[PDB]
Amino acid sequence: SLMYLLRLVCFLTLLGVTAALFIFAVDLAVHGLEELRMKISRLAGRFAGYILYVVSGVALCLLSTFWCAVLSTEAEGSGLPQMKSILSGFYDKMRSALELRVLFAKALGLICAIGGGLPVGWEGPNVHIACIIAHQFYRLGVFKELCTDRALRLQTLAAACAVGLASSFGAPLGGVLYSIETIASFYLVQAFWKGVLSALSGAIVYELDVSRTQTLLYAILGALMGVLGALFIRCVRSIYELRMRHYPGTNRYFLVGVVALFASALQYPFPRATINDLFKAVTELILMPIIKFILVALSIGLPLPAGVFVPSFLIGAGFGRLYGELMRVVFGNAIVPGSYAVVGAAAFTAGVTRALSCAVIIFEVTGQIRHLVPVLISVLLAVIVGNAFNRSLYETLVLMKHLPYMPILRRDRSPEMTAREIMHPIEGEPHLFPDSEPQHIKGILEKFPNRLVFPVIDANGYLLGAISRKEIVDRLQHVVVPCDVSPIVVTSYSLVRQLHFLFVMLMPSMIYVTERGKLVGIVEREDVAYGYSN
Amino acid sequence: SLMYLLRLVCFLTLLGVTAALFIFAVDLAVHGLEELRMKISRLAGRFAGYILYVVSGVALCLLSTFWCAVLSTEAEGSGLPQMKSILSGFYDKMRSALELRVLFAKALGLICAIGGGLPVGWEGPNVHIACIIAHQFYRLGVFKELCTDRALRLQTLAAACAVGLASSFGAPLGGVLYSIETIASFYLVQAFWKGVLSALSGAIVYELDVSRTQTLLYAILGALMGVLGALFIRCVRSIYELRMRHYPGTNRYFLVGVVALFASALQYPFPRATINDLFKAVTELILMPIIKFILVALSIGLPLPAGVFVPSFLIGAGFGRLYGELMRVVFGNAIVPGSYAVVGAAAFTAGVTRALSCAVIIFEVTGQIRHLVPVLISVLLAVIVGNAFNRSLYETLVLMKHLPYMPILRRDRSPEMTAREIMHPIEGEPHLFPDSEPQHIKGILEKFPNRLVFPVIDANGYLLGAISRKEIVDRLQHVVVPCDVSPIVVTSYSLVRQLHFLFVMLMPSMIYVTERGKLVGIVEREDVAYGYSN
Ligand SMILES: [Cl-]
Ligand SMILES: [Cl-]
Ligand SMILES: [Cl-]
Ligand SMILES: [Cl-]
Repeated sequence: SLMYLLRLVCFLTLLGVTAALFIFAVDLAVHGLEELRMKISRLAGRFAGYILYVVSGVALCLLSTFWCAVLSTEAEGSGLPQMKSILSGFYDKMRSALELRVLFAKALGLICAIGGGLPVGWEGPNVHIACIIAHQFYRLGVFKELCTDRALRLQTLAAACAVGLASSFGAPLGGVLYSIETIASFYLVQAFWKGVLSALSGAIVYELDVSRTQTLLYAILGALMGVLGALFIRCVRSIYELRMRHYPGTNRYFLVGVVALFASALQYPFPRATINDLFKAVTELILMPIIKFILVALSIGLPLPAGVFVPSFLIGAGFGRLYGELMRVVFGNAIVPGSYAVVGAAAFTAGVTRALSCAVIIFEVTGQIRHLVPVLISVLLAVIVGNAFNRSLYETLVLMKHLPYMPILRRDRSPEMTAREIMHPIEGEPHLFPDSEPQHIKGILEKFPNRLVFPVIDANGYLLGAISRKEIVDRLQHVVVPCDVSPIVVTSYSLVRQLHFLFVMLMPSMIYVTERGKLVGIVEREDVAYGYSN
Repeated sequence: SLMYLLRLVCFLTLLGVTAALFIFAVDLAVHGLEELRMKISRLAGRFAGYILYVVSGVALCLLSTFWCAVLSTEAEGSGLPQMKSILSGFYDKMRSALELRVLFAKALGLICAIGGGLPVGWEGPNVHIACIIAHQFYRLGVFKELCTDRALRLQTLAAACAVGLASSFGAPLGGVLYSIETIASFYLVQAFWKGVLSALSGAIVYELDVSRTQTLLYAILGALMGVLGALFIRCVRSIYELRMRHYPGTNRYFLVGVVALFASALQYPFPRATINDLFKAVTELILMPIIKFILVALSIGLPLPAGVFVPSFLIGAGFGRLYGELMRVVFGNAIVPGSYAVVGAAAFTAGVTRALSCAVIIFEVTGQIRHLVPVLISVLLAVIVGNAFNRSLYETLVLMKHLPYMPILRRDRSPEMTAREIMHPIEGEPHLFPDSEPQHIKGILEKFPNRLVFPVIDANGYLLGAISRKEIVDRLQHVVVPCDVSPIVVTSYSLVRQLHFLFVMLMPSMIYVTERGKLVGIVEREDVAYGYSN
């Protein structure tokens, strides 16, 4: 009752601190690696001082993809998608991505990616870090139970996400709120205090405008921005999947290197610096966001650590400024172009991310929160509109990268299909009897290794359910039944539209199929969920 | 896929508008009924002018409890608790509370309760109203499906709650956020856009400070304030249940009338007026909150419409001023007593409510949001602290008023009890066979009216599951099987700690018990849930 609370409080505070502490050191290393890169250039002549900027830039992007390659390639990409996977009920399958060795390929990869001048964020990679740190704490005795308990692991790993995100924006509430909107499929309300706690912990560590209600024109920008967020997620997937289908098997540095070079040159006539400046209220700005629209969409498909929030913040603000200026003329001096860049930055990340929180994030960061209402409506419209065309950039990344993700159905399965159509016959799948002697049960045990549940039926087999390992292995250490596991059994005529639901809510690995009482078939979780596996 | 969205969008917008519109009329009717009451007094002499204030005050409190009595006594109390019940999976049981007649006893009762000078809020009653309005639209053809669909009814009735709350605070985000924290057990992330939409709609209708980081002392106030919130919920229940156990069956006006009179007198040496004043930073203030602490606790037990948010706002601010003054002297002029009243009002409502959102609500209302961090920590401590002693005032109210509420277990059932201990034997419960002729099935149908599912088994009965009414009644209109319903079946050794879970997540009315394959018993949802029913 109290040892319960103090255990949990201890964990979340020790997580939140060392999460926002680690991310501070990531940030600290990015601000140094950039200034090094700058010294190299200013020490040589002006002509060569420019090329030594580009050369150093490619080099650090090559070192970035190298870190992933030499340590853990599971550290490539955002990380949020890879996590959305785990919290979806595939912790047993994706447990590999949370290994300590992946923390290094993420945090070394990120420092070098942003260092080398890639148009690449840290929101994703950052959430990924926090989870691995939270997973390491799980290794201490006092905290091990926190992972064991299915329910308690969900809620804690979610707090890792919160502190991961909230540290990326330096906005504690903005963070936790964005967290529940994206990693979660559904959300246990209990966790909200656990996620806030772990976020404020890191805020304390890290402690060591006006938009007129001419809203109608803001909502018009909200609508358009949804359509542009749609196009963005559409671009990411299409630019990506034409590298896989066509020109496939291009390897690492030549790919990353071209984008690094191409980037440093495509930005010849041109981070948190630009933003605040468009937010100030005072040609060559038409190309700015359009170039970065393409450049970023391309870059997050790269085999290296890549977030998307701070980049999309720029792309929005830029479009918001182009709108805020094209409205400056049509409606008079009364229109302020600055406030349209604010609604712009918020609505576009809300187009691409689908997080209504981006409205709160822009407030918490530098925003004064004059009025949410205008910003909150245009952020919403962007979701409703972009929610029509596309799936969320994260969900699309899940498809795009082929990650087991419970809430999307297999491309090849109708919700009308009966469990019978997809179930795996019981004859080939392992099963146990009460009558089968100790001499028997050793057989299945070794011939089906890794099996944790054994379905137990009589002759003319009828349903029960015994464990494998805790009991059978320990009931063997003397030389059956009673059982200890209740499986979610389902009748053979129950269809996918309802198997899929049990998989998302109950989150099991297997569902038993009942035909007239007899155990006739198991349905794997791989049989319904859009799961890449591999 | 578009007719889907536009239907939903049309519903939420037409709900949100008319919800915040109806609540505006309630608010408008309270501001007049109070001014009438004031005219009556100032027309007579000064001596009598005071007694005519009290007499009018009692009268309107009597008329308040009368409205509930003469229309629908289901309109007594908060309403949120009554709703928390519905959204918990008891919509079929508590449907009566959403009847149109109950909207009148709610909104008339409330106008007269606050008019008569009761220390009584509108947050609860207000959420109740919005649901009944939402429920009425449900009757229109285009919207009826929105209620039919189990999942889509949840999400929309949740949006009623959001626009209900958000309007009660005039803080859209604060409202929807407080909503997910309290009505919901878990929360489908989909709804968040539906709730925001329905809230901003009513915001558009309704459109027609500094806390230093001396936070340590704010956290010490957060700690204490949780303990006071605990005592507050402890008081509500104990003052209530001593009226039921002792002096039981006291009826209506004498009860309501004594509290009306007693109140108007107990406040002899003393709403949104006081608040802003303590928030301004510039004996007889020690008694103020303590009197109202008792007075309010007592009043929300009364048989009439009674919210608790705005009253608790006062009680906190008061205690926060008492603290902010006792800190004024101990730490010097550098301490500002005003900002401690703000953290005070937020932390105490966060004590009683357990909503971390009160932090955001205080910001959104008049708050400028200088920094959340100090306020957001103290609001969280208050929850972690009061979360130790007590259950949330709403959950405690659910116990206190004996309402079916899925997530609390029956007072008399251990999670260790096997489903076999609690299951109802299948012989006494209705069942069907494939062999039983049309002459047979007419029997069960009429002798067990109101039955919707019929468990279907063979001779030596083995599990399947047929509907009752859609099929059997229509398959009778010609003079069996195949089945059309899949029931959540569970083995006889599966225990309550896991029946209870299935009831909360899957939200079914019944669970079938499997003993060696044979259907041996039904477990009603009334067998596990702490459900008073009646
Ligand atoms: Cl990715
Ligand atoms: Cl970022
Ligand atoms: Cl109540
Ligand atoms: Cl209120």
